[PDB]
Amino acid sequence: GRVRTKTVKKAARVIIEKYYTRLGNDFHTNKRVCEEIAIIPSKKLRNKIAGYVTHLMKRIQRGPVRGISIKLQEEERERRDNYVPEVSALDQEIIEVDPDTKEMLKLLDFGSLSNLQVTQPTVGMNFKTPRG
Amino acid sequence: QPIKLARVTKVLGRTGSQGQCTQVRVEFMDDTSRSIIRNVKGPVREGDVLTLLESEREARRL
Amino acid sequence: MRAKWRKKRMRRLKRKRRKMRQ
Amino acid sequence: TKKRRNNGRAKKGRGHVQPIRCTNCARCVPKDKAIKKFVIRNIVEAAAVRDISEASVFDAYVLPKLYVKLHYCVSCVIHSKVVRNRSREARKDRTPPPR
Amino acid sequence: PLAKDLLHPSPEEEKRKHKKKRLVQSPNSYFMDVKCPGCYKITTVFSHAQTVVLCVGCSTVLCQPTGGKARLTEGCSFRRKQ
Amino acid sequence: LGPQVAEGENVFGVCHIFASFNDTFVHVTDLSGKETICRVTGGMKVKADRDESSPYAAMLAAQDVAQRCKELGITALHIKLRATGGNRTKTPGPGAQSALRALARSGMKIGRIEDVTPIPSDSTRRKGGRRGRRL
Amino acid sequence: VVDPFSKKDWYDVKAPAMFNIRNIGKTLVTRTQGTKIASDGLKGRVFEVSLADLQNDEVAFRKFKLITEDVQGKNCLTNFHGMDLTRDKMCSMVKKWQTMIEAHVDVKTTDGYLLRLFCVGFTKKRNNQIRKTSYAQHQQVRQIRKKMMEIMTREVQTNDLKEVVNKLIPDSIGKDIEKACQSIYPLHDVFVRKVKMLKKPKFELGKLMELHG
RNA sequence: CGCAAGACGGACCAGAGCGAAAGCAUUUGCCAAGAAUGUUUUCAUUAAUCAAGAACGAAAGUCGGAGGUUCGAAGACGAUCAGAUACCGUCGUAGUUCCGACCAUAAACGAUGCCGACCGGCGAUGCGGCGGCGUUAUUCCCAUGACCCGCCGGGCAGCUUCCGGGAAACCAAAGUCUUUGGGUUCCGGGGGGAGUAUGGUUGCAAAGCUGAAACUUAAAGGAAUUGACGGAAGGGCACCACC
Repeated sequence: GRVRTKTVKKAARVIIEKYYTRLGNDFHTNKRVCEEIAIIPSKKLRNKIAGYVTHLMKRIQRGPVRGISIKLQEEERERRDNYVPEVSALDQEIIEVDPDTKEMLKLLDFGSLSNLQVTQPTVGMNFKTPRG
Repeated sequence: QPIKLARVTKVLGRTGSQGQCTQVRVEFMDDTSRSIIRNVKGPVREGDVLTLLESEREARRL
Repeated sequence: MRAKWRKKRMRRLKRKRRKMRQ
Repeated sequence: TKKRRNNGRAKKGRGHVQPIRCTNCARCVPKDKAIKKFVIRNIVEAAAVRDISEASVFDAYVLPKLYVKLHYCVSCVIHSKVVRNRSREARKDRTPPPR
Repeated sequence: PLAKDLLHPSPEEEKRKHKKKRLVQSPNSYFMDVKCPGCYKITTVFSHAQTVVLCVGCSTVLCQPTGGKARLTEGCSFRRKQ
Repeated sequence: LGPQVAEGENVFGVCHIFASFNDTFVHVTDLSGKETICRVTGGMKVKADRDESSPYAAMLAAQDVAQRCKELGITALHIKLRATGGNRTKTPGPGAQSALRALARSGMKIGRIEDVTPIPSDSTRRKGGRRGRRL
Repeated sequence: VVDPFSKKDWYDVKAPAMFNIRNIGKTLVTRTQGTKIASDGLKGRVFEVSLADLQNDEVAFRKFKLITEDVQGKNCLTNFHGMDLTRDKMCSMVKKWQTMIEAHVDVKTTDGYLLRLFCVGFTKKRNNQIRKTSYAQHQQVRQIRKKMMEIMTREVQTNDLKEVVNKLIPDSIGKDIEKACQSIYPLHDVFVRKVKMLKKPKFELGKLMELHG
């Protein structure tokens, strides 16, 4: 019987997502940031919010939490998004192409390309899961 | 009625309409061949080394 | 009453009628 | 109103189907309608495998199996919990349970 | 597909359709000329022959009747007319 | 006078397990089956007709039959178990597994296991009516 | 008071020579007294013994019914009275998306034994088949059954009991039936499911002892 | 371990096939049939539905004759119960089996007449035909079987879609309907009385077909919704519940 009520969860997530720089692994920091901006008027509530921010910090070192968004994690993810590989994946020297798509390319006036490699197709013609 | 230091690596939990019966899967320490599942009353925690007193007549059902 | 058993009662009644005017 | 499109039976494109007797109450139910279960079980229960095998003359006998096909009526299946009532949306699901 | 030129259909699609369902019905059957190694006169045979037609100069048959196309016999070369 | 069992060899018998739902028959015979050696049922132990099929009655019957067979020379047994069969239930009663395990635990050597349930090729009419047992 | 087993003797019944193992078990018979002789109540006994107990390495799901014919030197002599598969063996191959061909033949050996042979076969799903069912059409079933019947007739009517049982031990009849019916419809688990003795020639000790040759 | 009698064709057996429907499951042979497919055959409107009329028509029932295992209407007991005259158990007659003659009724149902046209998709499956890499047996190319990938035509169906319809449930027909007319048969007109009476007719009989009215009534009914209830199921909780 220790399920954190939505009051605690919302307050803790808002506090963490907003002023994570001031928030480490403690309680008085949370009570201070409360009494500064969004003051909470009780004591057991402040203890439970400190406990939930502690738990969320324990779960946030291993990875980004679903309900929170720091500038740090968003920054890391946008740097990963902006990643430009040195060599393109589509820049292959040789591309394997089946005879049917080869004929299709020939019909598109693209049969004179030299970067293709006609690959022998499947010997058999079975591709379905046995019914049952 | 074998006697050995049974290495328990499988304790699933309690079941029964009186709720004191835990199902312990007694496994032998260095056998890795046979195991017994028993309904026994009392706290038998995960990882403990049971005293082997009997290796048949498993937890009865129905 | 069940429709089948109602019909059975009507048929028994008809049998009695057949009997009385033999 | 029509509870089932197939009328609760597999009869389709024919007129009559031979009946079979329920294996629990001996009730005549059409073969396509009866709920069919197939039990391929070990002759000895999983508990008794060790004591039979340890007292078996042969080395690695490999124990036989009881194969029984049971035919139930609807009522006996509901009582035996072989199947149960389902929601109108989920009644149409012919997929066997994953088990 | 809400716009299909039924006047001029694809030849592949008309070859696909039933012999009657086509724009103008045409049979899937044809007539062949069969040549035997030892005979020098041509013999026209229906593709879907219903009878065991024999060659007058050879002891072998030209085709076996079947449920559909007749079963031509090896050793006779067929050439479809038209 | 008696059997000619060797020092290491074991003589065999055939055990018929009639596992009905009213009581369990534990029967032992020669390999042929023509000579009955000793047969103790589930109703020979308990006087509760509910208990005649229960696994404990099967345990008692199998242990009795094992003791009698051992005192009569037989050491190993072949297993040929049956249900009621016929048009009635094709499944062993509650005492088949118990009787077999009690025979195994009594120091017996189990041989081959077979089912001898009478399985008709659609034989005569089942006992129940058209609507069956409505209770 | 007096248990009947104090008036009972033990005999060691034996199998014919075509089986690798000779001693197949013992048997209890009461001692001779009155008009009753210890042998007339012992001749009519049938032992349903697995093949693996009569061959050093063979199938355990094949059972042979051997019937005593006389008792020489406290040894009961048995001959082939039947052949079966175990109940679980038969039940383990009747699947629900294939057709089962059940042929049978009344045939006679060259020595006078009349045997009814039952052969069972099951159609085989191909290793690349997608279709769920592997049924055979009725004409195909008839062709397969006719091939089974003629194979059984040609494999029993040309032989006598000794060689018939000799070829029954590895069930070469089933292998021949499978290879013959492969051209019609591939079959999966083909065996001579049963062999029963309808009528047998007159009792003679000479052929009996010649079997144990 | 044998013998005999009668029954019934388990598993394979399927939302598979056939049949006008009722219905049809061991083999083999014979007899006559039949759909579909294939057809650059033949006739050439010979067609569709269908009063009168006719053939067939589960089970039970009737009569006559064989048979009679099992099951089992009635019935006799034994239990349960307040009482059961029932459900349950042990028996047990007619019947349940075959032949001949009746009967012509079923929730005889897809509760959905038949013929015809048109109007989406997809994956299967039974039959036939056609085409095509490849594997496999016939110890040989090609045939042909067994598979694999498609195409066509009928068939039993299935999923999906606001095609459209419908009171909706649902229906690819129960759509193409106030934008109402392709052809044709049967049939309903608020609920009861009542499928009753009576007449006719059929039948050995049971009964079948046709079939009212007086009188009585403001509703009866269909589909769906919410709640309540369930000696319905699945989860959860409570010493004002239990252990």
